[PDB]
Amino acid sequence: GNDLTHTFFNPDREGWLLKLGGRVKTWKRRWFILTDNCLYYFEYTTDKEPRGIIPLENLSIREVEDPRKPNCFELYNPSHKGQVIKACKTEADGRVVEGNHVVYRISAPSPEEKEEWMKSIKASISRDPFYDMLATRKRRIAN
Amino acid sequence: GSMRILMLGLDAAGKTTILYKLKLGQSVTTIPTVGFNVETVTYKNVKFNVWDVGGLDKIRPLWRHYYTGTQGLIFVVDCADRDRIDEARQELHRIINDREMRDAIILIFANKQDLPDAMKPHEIQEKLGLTRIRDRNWYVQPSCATSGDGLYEGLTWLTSNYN
Ligand SMILES: Nc1nc2c(ncn2[C@@H]2O[C@H](COP(=O)(O)OP(=O)(O)OP(=O)(O)O)[C@@H](O)[C@H]2O)c(=O)[nH]1
Ligand SMILES: O=P(O)(O)O[C@H]1[C@H](O)[C@@H](OP(=O)(O)O)[C@H](OP(=O)(O)O)[C@@H](OP(=O)(O)O)[C@H]1O
Ligand SMILES: [K+]
Ligand SMILES: [Mg+2]
Repeated sequence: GNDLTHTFFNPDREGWLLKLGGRVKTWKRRWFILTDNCLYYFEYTTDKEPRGIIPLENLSIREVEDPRKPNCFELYNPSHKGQVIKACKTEADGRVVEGNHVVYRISAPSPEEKEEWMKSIKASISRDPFYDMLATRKRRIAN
Repeated sequence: GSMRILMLGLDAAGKTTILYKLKLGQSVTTIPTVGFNVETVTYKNVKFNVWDVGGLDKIRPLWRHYYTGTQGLIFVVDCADRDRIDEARQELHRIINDREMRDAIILIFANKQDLPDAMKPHEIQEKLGLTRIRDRNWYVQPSCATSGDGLYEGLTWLTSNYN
């Protein structure tokens, strides 16, 4: 494959987390890298291409309780409840496709690492009316 | 009809403006794209799935990630930016020489034609080193993304040339 790792040099934060799927609600262990207003995740630390990319545009973070996983938080859009979060993930053949998430539920290995991740992600959110403008205009004419 | 499109180019070239002019029928005031935008646009019986990837320096090593499955490349250039045209040329050829991009037809949007002294399509053809490339299917479409001039013409070319 291609080594794309210059993209991830000197990140804001990195670490292992468990994440819940979009349509199919399965948990997966993923290596996350937060950098340049994007949250990336990988299957293995040795991967040179991301499994997923989440541009951090007008998202918020909330603590949630989960019956089976500890130290959970969610990424969500407060202004457009129920609307799909922009993201992409890689299919088996390497083709990038759009994500299906309305939220990203994530479990951290300790409450300390949860706090670190929430603080870091909040600091890295790109906030701008532009994103809300796009969502609103798109929804008005979607067919 | 269906077509997967990858839209690339230097930061500030006009990629996102073009995307939403097509998707929303209107010129919007953009901000720099930190990751990507993706939209599906129906135009004259073809659905174009368009991936607009951020063109900032730091993001470019990630462009290769988006190659797989690409059927058409749209490469957008700021025609008023003579300081960075050679940089745009270098990036374009890196893209089209990639093993995953060998079959992609190439649409160049020679964008910002509204600006004084903006490079014309014939100059862009020369400056992007397209004249040498005689074994690929490419076209330089003059455009002004903010007025919409040339955008439908570009999509028309894609439909006409995609095999
Ligand atoms: N004068 C003029 N300005 C344009 C034209 N098209 C886009 N712009 C402006 O150029 C600036 C950058 O345009 P964008 O669409 O955001 O450029 P981009 O390629 O998406 O940049 P990145 O998101 O960093 O990759 C914006 O202020 C646009 O309004 C044009 O045809 N003429
Ligand atoms: O592995 P299985 O059990 O088949 O389930 C998959 C994984 O949970 C994927 O996570 P990952 O990409 O980390 O491998 C997820 O993609 P996301 O990355 O978008 O969460 C898929 O979501 P949907 O495609 O929405 O069902 C889901 O179908
Ligand atoms: K890929
Ligand atoms: Mg953009």
